[PDB]
Amino acid sequence: GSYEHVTVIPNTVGVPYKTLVNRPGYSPMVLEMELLSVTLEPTLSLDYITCEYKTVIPSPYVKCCGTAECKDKNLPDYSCKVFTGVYPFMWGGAYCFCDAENTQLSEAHVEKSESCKTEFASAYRAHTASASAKLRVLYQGNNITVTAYANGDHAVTVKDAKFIVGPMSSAWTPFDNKIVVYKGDVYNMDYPPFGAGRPGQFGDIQSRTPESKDVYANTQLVLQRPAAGTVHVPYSQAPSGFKYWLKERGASLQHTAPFGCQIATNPVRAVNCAVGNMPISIDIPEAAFTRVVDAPSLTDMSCEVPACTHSSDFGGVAIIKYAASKKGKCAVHSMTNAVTIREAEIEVEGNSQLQISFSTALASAEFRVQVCSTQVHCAAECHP
Amino acid sequence: DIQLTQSPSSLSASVGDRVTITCRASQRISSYLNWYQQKPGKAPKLLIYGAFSLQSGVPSRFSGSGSGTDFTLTISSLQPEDFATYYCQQSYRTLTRTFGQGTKVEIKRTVAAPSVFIFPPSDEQLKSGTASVVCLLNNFYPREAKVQWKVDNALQSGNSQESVTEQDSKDSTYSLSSTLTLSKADYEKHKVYACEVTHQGLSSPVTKSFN
Amino acid sequence: EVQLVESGGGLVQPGRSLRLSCAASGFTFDDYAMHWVRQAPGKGLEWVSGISWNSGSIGYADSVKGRFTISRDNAKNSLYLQMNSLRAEDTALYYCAKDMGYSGNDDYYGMDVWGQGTTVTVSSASTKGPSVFPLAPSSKSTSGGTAALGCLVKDYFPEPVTVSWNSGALTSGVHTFPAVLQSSGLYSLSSVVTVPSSSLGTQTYICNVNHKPSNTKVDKRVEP
Amino acid sequence: KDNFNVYKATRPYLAHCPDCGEGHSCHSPVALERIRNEATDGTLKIQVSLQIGIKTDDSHDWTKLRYMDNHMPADAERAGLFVRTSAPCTITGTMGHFILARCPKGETLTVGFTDSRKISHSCTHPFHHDPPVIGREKFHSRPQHGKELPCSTYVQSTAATTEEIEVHMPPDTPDRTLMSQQSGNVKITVNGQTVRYKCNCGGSNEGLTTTDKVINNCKVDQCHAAVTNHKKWQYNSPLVPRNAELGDRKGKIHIPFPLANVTCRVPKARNPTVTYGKNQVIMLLYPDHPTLLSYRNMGEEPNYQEEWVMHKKEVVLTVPTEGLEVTWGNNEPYKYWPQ
Ligand SMILES: *[C@@H]1O[C@H](CO)[C@@H](O)[C@H](O)[C@H]1NC(C)=O
Repeated sequence: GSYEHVTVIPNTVGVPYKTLVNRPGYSPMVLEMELLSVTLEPTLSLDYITCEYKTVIPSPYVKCCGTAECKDKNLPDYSCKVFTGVYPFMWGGAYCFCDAENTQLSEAHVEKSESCKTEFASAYRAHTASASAKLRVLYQGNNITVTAYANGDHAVTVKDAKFIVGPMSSAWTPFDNKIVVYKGDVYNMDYPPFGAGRPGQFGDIQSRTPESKDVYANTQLVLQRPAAGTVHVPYSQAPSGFKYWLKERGASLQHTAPFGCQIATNPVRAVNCAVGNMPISIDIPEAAFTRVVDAPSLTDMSCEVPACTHSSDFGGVAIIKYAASKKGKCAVHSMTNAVTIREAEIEVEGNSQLQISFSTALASAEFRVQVCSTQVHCAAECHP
Repeated sequence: DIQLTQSPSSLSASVGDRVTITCRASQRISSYLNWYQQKPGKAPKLLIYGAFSLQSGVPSRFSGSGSGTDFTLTISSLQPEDFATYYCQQSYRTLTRTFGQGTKVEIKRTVAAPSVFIFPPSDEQLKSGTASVVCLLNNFYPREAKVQWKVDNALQSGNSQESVTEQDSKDSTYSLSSTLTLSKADYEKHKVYACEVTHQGLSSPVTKSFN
Repeated sequence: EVQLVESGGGLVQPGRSLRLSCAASGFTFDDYAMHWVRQAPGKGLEWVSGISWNSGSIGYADSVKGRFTISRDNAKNSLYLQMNSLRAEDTALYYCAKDMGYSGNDDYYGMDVWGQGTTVTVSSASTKGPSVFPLAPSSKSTSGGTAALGCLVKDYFPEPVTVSWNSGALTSGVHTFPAVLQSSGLYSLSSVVTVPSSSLGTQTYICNVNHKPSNTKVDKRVEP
Repeated sequence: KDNFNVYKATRPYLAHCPDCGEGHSCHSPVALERIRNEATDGTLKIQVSLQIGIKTDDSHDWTKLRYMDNHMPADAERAGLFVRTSAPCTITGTMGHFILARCPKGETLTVGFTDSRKISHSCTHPFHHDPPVIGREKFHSRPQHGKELPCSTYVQSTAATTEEIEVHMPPDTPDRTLMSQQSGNVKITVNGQTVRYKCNCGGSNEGLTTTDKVINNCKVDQCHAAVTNHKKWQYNSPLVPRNAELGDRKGKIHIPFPLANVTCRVPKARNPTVTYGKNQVIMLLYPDHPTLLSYRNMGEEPNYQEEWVMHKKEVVLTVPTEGLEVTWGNNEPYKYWPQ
């Protein structure tokens, strides 16, 4: 019963295309279609989250004339050192009276900072992105919205017409296999695997989830000897890898990605870039087809062009006059590829004229347009 | 080699009163002393560690202190639940912890004289080749009762044992049972047995006897 | 939820060995040093032995230093004490206790958690049951002083003898004494009750002695 | 609010400070413990040894702070509290050990106050304070109009949170002024405090006192004394020695002014004047404040470039047939094609 029509539209946005449908035995008709939005969404699997680390140091244990023992703790990047021959002072005088064998036990460890719930970046594995598109379809004056996945195996039915979208001519994505997401920005980065990060670099402190108690850290934290009687816990530690990364992030994919892809997060997606093309197949019902003899007759038709200019816009103006004894609608299509018509169809009643804009690179412009069951020739003299 | 010494035995005080227990080492052991509280049938509970620091769950009534080499435990106001044996501890900064002998806090009461009852050996026991003479002291308040056995008006010792109950929960008194152990062969060689009881609640020593 | 549970114990002859154990729950076992403390009947607390976290250091009391061995299993969350060549002097209630540090060399801490100690008895004696020797009241001379009657429970070895009057019906005026160890190695305790002297001629008083370890029960009637 | 009793049984403390003024270190009542700068709006959260909004009588009073003064806590006016870097900072709020302030760019951070004796106390730490740029434009102040972008801030809230600092029983505090030389004897003055002492003097001269004590036949240089048996609890600062292997925790204090992600306003650069050439776009850029300019091609090779624009800069870019995308500061991106 139905007829399947196939067309291909470049993967662009905001550009209308005319689709010509001509089933044998029936009058040809033009369907107007425009691509309004294209979205590509990667599947993301979180490996870990990187955030600022907090170094936590408890009061140093000072044992007067005696040896302090060090315990092995399971805290992240735990460091412990025992120093001897120390003679610490407080504001009111020396801490110990007996200095023969004074020993100080110093400890430090690394915890997730408070900001790890607010300021953090997620390290994801990206794969098998799903492509989808939003099409505007205009048939018989009716503007409808068609949304489908551009895989070639997915379709939706709107106004009894089935729209099959895809497969895409390209499976290219702006997102690499390994990406890092921070707030509204996405970066392509070869981040280190969990359990094997590096000090001063992104991924120095890692956790699988924001609420996890399982925290990995490598800050190369080393405890140093007290400064000659000063009570404190001096140490050598690598700079936060997250802070380093934040300053060295550079431009995000929103600004660096090719094909003009717009990048957004929550969910992570690439939007409206010129990647390949999108084939479309439409199942058009028999009710949508009419014969040429079923069209209303038009008479007293003519075309004139009062003015034409050369510019990037449609500076030319072509006006087609018509008369009809009966009210009805007629399909319109150009008989040449030199000049296109913005109107897929027109409404005809009484005595009136319709205005179509056009552009050309040639000073002498000639074209013909088929209207309803007849044809009208147009010509113009164009100037700079 | 080094021992901790606490108050000689026990402290008698009423509810709402103030109790201080002193513990000292014969030689310096450490800068800190721990305190424990134990009630009969129960495990020791830590009250103070680090000399001054109270353990969680321990009321403000307990306070650590000290003077010179002698550490103290103070109870600002006795509650009915504060009657227990208290121990002091020092570590020598090693595993070899040592405890004091223990100081018991007893309930204060007025002084009452003991009721003295004497129980001669039964026929069943004498036929068993042995004899036991029991001197019973009931409902007296001072724990330090003095009881001596006499046979044929002669003083005997080293052949008897004493058992004293815990302070009564209602009358706050003590009961004492002194048992004299004799063989049948020697029991029958004597004509009179007597229990001599000396006590703070008595105007004079009381002697009970049988033939 | 923090507690210690002692196990093992019981009766052995002198020269024999006994192994004690303590289970820990509610806290991390290997984060703390632990000690064994024993309390003989009528005596204060005596420290026996102790072990640091990770078994880094072990100490013993001088009285057991060459006889006792202490060890711990941090996978089983349990503490063990192996006592060899036990002597009569080793009879005591044995407690396990948790320290507040991991090293035993910290003198700021005491032991915050104590378990429920297990009794260890060392003696060259069999589980002999008690003999009951009733103590009739001297109603002939004490009639105006209120009557005191009782029963003597003698020559039994095991500690846990239970004594009651009139099958538990008579609790008022009842005084049950702590058992005292005899030179024979056997225990002896007395139980007495104070009653109105006028009741002696109409009321029968029965001493009920229940010795669980020997499956022995003695009902003895006390009368002038 | 005044319903926070987390400081009810706690005290302020003295701690080491690397610079108390004139480049000399000391033990200071306002010593800094740490500086937190996780906020993106430039707000700093500063932790200090003194406690703000609390009186020495443990009553709440937002106009007062309490600081340690030779064993005893003492009151001071909160109005005298200041924070500065390269220039004076604006304090947004305080609670206990934590001060929230917005500081100007500088390499150091100083906090101080006027005490009960009208003596100024301060502590200076090195601190590289250089606030991050929000958006793609720089500014010295927030505009009345601009783009709304998210950034981290510290919330003006004292409500309890999950992050806490542990409070422990403090160590014995050494004090050489407890001892004085009286002829051949050493006197220990307690002044109501419990004092622990140790000496090299002959006899049993080690122990505790709550009353005046005299040690005979020796000199002060052979004795040491410290105040012990503290009643109020203290934060376990790394600058204060621990008296126990695992410490002695008595309670915990929540950290006030939690971090949150909030809407932040940034200025927009004025729109450029644009003219066109042959496959070229010409922009006249007249920003009031430093503005980032960046652009990419819409083809296979984006040729991404970026530069900072100061003032009156003329920029000419090549426009490919695929189109050129140009981002000007915090303004929406412009798209250009060949004419
Ligand atoms: C803002 O912070 C909350 C937690 O406070 C977090 O759940 C949310 O995802 C954050 N939003 C953004 C955009 O980061």
